[PDB]
Amino acid sequence: TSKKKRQRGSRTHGGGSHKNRRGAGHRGGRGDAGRDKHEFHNHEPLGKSGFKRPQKVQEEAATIDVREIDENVTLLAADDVAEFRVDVRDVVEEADDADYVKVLGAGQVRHELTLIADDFSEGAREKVEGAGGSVELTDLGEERQ
Amino acid sequence: SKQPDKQRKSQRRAPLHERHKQVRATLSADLREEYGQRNVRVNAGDTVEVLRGDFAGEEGEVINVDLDKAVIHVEDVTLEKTDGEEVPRPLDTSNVRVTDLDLEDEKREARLESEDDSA
Amino acid sequence: SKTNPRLSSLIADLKSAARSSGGAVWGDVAERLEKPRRTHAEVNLGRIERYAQEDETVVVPGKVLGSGVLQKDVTVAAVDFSGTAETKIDQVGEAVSLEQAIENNPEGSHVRVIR
Amino acid sequence: MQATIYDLDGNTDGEVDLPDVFETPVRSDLIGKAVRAAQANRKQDYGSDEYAGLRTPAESFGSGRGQAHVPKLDGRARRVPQAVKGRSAHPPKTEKDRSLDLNDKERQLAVRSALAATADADLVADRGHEFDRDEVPVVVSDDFEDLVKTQEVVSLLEALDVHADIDRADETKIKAGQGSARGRKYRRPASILFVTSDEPSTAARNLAGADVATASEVNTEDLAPGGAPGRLTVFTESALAEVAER
RNA sequence: UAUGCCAGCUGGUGGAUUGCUCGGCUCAGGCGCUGAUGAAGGACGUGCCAAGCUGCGAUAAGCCAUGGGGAGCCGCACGGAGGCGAAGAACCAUGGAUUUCCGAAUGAGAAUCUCUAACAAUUGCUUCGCGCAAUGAGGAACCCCGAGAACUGAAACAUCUCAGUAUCGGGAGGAACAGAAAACGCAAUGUGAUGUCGUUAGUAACCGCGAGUGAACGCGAUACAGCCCAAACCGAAGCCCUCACGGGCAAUGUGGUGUCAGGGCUACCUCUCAUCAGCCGACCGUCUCGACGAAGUCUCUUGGAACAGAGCGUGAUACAGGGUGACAACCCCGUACUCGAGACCAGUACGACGUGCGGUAGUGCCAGAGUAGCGGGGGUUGGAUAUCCCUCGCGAAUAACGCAGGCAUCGACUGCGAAGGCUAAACACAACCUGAGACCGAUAGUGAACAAGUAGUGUGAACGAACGCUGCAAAGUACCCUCAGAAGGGAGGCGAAAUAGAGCAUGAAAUCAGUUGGCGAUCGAGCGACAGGGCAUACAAGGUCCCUCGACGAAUGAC
RNA sequence: GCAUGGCAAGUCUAACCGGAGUAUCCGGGGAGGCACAGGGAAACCGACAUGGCCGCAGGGCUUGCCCGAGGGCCGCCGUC
Ligand SMILES: [Cl-]
Ligand SMILES: [Cl-]
Ligand SMILES: [Cl-]
Ligand SMILES: [Mg+2]
Ligand SMILES: [Mg+2]
Ligand SMILES: [Mg+2]
Ligand SMILES: [Mg+2]
Ligand SMILES: [Mg+2]
Ligand SMILES: [Mg+2]
Ligand SMILES: [Mg+2]
Ligand SMILES: [Mg+2]
Ligand SMILES: [Mg+2]
Ligand SMILES: [Mg+2]
Ligand SMILES: [Mg+2]
Ligand code: NA
Ligand code: NA
Ligand code: NA
Ligand code: NA
Ligand code: NA
Ligand code: NA
Ligand code: NA
Ligand code: NA
Ligand code: NA
Ligand code: NA
Ligand code: NA
Ligand code: NA
Ligand code: NA
Ligand code: NA
Ligand code: NA
Ligand code: NA
Ligand code: NA
Ligand SMILES: [Sr+2]
Ligand SMILES: [Sr+2]
Ligand SMILES: [Sr+2]
Ligand SMILES: [Sr+2]
Ligand SMILES: [Sr+2]
Ligand SMILES: [Sr+2]
Ligand SMILES: [Sr+2]
Ligand SMILES: [Sr+2]
Ligand SMILES: [Sr+2]
Ligand SMILES: [Sr+2]
Ligand SMILES: [Sr+2]
Ligand SMILES: [Sr+2]
Ligand SMILES: [Sr+2]
Ligand SMILES: [Sr+2]
Ligand SMILES: [Sr+2]
Ligand SMILES: [Sr+2]
Ligand SMILES: [Sr+2]
Ligand SMILES: [Sr+2]
Repeated sequence: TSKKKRQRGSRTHGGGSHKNRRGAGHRGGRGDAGRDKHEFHNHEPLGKSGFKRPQKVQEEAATIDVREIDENVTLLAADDVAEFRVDVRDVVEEADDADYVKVLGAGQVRHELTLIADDFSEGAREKVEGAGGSVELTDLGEERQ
Repeated sequence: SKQPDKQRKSQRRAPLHERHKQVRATLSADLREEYGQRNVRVNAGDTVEVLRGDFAGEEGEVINVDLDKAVIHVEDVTLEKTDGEEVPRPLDTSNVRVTDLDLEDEKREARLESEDDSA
Repeated sequence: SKTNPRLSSLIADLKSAARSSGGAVWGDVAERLEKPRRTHAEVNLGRIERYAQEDETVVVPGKVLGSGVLQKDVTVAAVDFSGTAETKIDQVGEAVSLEQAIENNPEGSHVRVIR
Repeated sequence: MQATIYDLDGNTDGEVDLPDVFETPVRSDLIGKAVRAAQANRKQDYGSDEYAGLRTPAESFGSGRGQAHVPKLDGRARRVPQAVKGRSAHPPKTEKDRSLDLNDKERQLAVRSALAATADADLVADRGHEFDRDEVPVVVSDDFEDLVKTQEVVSLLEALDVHADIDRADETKIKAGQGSARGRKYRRPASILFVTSDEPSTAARNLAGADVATASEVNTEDLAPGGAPGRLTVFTESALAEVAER
């Protein structure tokens, strides 16, 4: 049995005095009425802030952490096995509707890897090299200077 | 259709030429064999036997066939009014069985005997 | 008010074993499964790998998921495993149902709860 | 496991591997959900006329004549819900979404589970079906599809000690209530479900309570009418195998 | 025991309830224009008897033909009389005939009539004559172009909101509108007419930066289709009416060429299957309508009736639904299967006729002006500097030029050619047809199951109800008595039932008449709850209860 | 938010397409949404698959002592 189903006979259906549930007065005005007066509490404050650059001048990079790559080395058998050699671009999803692929350095790298991507974070290298691996910046990646 | 309201409606409001089918009665064993049909449209000439009402068992000649009310009058199947007069007690054909046909009409006989069509 | 007849039987069986054998885990696990679904365990392999030890049956009062890497040779016992989870585990160890575990160890000994 | 195959005479004629799906654990809750959804999804939207009771300029006289402030026209109360001939306060509405969603995976699991309930004789009998057989479901040679006469299917079923279920469904019930006024006067027990592979069995379909289906599209309602698992089924050699990959 | 209180009984009153459904409500599919060749609508007529409805129109519930259909028929509507039908009626489909007056209403006028040959009025053509033609008005909504609120929200209120909503003016169709880039701008080595649907997204943008308002490109789909002029170069090579003769139009340009895969011209290569025009002309599919169509009306019992129970039997590519004196696959209509016709798809697709695609070189020959663009003032929009439009003023270039890419200018780059035009399909609606339903079931559902937009109200605009059910069959009560009496009553007849006898299935409560039990003319008012006494009680559906004594014997507890 | 259920580092399809027993239903459709990294107005940069100590449930042992998921207090890392 639901709460609704138990209201018959109650008269006020949980509203308290029958004088309460009327028009918008019972809500202090309609919608966000009073967000700066009687109901200012917990409301975002008033005001403008910052700016926005045009959407067609904005770049959306596709990122991935070494942790994701590294954990799936063996499973990624469909990708080079050298002295592994993996082109991140062939690994990252949504890597099409993105302007470039960037490898981030979150996690560990328990293997020696030769990674190919448009860009890497400082920590991404330090780890990949630290595990006897190498990092190769793509032709597009040749936009750092 | 499948809806009862429409079914009864199509029956009560059917035009005259479509009411003949509302006065059809099953044929005797012989006649079914003779004309290759299970039933026919009861004519005011045929002979029929009552198989259901209070007059079940009686046989007689059909004296009248009312298409408007989809009912038939059979000789001797009557009720006695208060004044004493005798009036027919209308019968639904589905409670009757034809045991002898009146083929005085070439078309009916022709229709009955044809195979592609039934009477 | 569980809806799944199997989960319901698992719980009954989990209580039978705890009450009849020298096990406190089974009844313990039974109490947690009785709790709302949102509180049940949802564990990835990366966590089993970090706190499990061989020859010690891992007991998950929930479901096991496939993220991370498991290398230790352990017998993981859970209410259910995702397809990938049961695959990775079976490679380096073994995936088992609480129903099996309860049968091969009613006393519920040498077992570690993970969530 | 293995399932015994039968020929149109009803004699054993070899046997085949009962596919793995029939081993799927029976889940009456999932099956019930699936049936509940198919049943809801074919329901038609309805609702009272949105202007019903509103076609009137009726007005209240307010205070003054010792009368309740009820809109009136020609001395008659109207429009308001407490007024005879007034609008319906919270009536059925056409805009209401009367359908139920169901994840494809969850739905498919239900089909498999319903298929599996078909292989458990005890369940099938608990569901209500009448039969003096031990093995279930009933598997038959693909020549079953070539049958044409209903009675020829009767003979086979009697030879298979399964015709008793049709005798069960050979009783219609004239329901209580006004469903009758809307064309729902009768109802009847569900009997045997025939699952063929090329086309539904035209020869079996008219059997009392019988349902016919094709392995490629047989659904949960087919396997578990009303959501109750364990329908006495009869598959076709090929149907049995094609159903294996649902 | 008067007046009277409480409960019940018999009979009323009343029309709840239960059951029933010829009406609603909603959804889905199909279909879709009518009118001066006088529509839609209205008025008045029209029947043997005819008030209402329906039909019809002085040939008036109908006339003729072809096909279907069939032994009956003369509408709703069960009367009386009479008639029609084998000379094949009724009825149905298609086509035709008749079709009063008012009505856009059109000779003039007028509350449906009148007065003395009429496209009135506005137009095009014109034989300049109303000679040939067009327009007008209607249609449930849908659609296109204009005009355009307020209540309301912002807890007041002015910008904002409600909302380009309500409502108004004009107009088309079966669908409208849009539409082959002076596009887009995931900026690209990329997309490639237009609707619409899903999404992009409550994102960008707007905003007393408050409340609120709110796209697009793209993407996935649906459906797909692309062309014609102006000019250049030609210059009467042309068009319209008429059978013809003949007439009219047309150098202020008919016609050819041509249309950003730019074109033309001069000189060449090659070739056409592009396009445009016309001819032919479906399959399939969908919707509807129709034909055909299996198998019990066997026994016994109950009943007024078998469609019930028990027994025996049968069909099924048919066990949807309905009817029939009660629960029916097999009694009747239908239903499955198969088959036929019409409508839509569609004058579409295919096919065929003709035309002829395209390429090189040269040539500043052509290519839409109050325009592009700027400024003042307004409105509008998400459009912010960067929306769309109106208004006042100003105002260009000529492809070697010009516009666009979300502030302005200049260069570069990329895209694209405005100021001419047409265009199928995919989408909206629901009048009309058919189908459907966990919708309502006569105070419900439409206002309307019935005389329903009826009766009735208002000067008018406009407002607007209520009314369903005899029975299997009318067998709808003969005869007699009474009475002023076709009334009513009594007796009687019918039927299973008249407590089914006319708003005639059932028949609640309030309440009324009569009456039974209890109380009652010396007595006090939330009408009762719980205890206990009196009196009252056919059966059934409850069977317990009382006294002596004895056993057990909590708290408590004596003489 | 919550209860239940499927699937799970993923999850769900929308319109719509094919089939069919033709509004149900079977198959297809991942466009796109939310989740899988954050911080910053922006430019732009880009993180603990565990380093320490407590310790509940549970497990172990030779019955106070170990292991101690979750949890608790810290460290440390990304960014302004
Ligand atoms: Cl930004
Ligand atoms: Cl985890
Ligand atoms: Cl594009
Ligand atoms: Mg014949
Ligand atoms: Mg109403
Ligand atoms: Mg009822
Ligand atoms: Mg006149
Ligand atoms: Mg206000
Ligand atoms: Mg505005
Ligand atoms: Mg304010
Ligand atoms: Mg707006
Ligand atoms: Mg755009
Ligand atoms: Mg009504
Ligand atoms: Mg009555
Ligand atoms: Na209240
Ligand atoms: Na009204
Ligand atoms: Na709806
Ligand atoms: Na139409
Ligand atoms: Na009349
Ligand atoms: Na006429
Ligand atoms: Na005219
Ligand atoms: Na003239
Ligand atoms: Na206010
Ligand atoms: Na005010
Ligand atoms: Na504003
Ligand atoms: Na894209
Ligand atoms: Na009958
Ligand atoms: Na201006
Ligand atoms: Na552009
Ligand atoms: Na009524
Ligand atoms: Na996706
Ligand atoms: Sr409350
Ligand atoms: Sr109010
Ligand atoms: Sr509020
Ligand atoms: Sr303030
Ligand atoms: Sr995507
Ligand atoms: Sr009639
Ligand atoms: Sr009649
Ligand atoms: Sr006053
Ligand atoms: Sr196209
Ligand atoms: Sr031009
Ligand atoms: Sr710029
Ligand atoms: Sr009434
Ligand atoms: Sr209505
Ligand atoms: Sr007045
Ligand atoms: Sr009498
Ligand atoms: Sr004692
Ligand atoms: Sr899916
Ligand atoms: Sr921790």
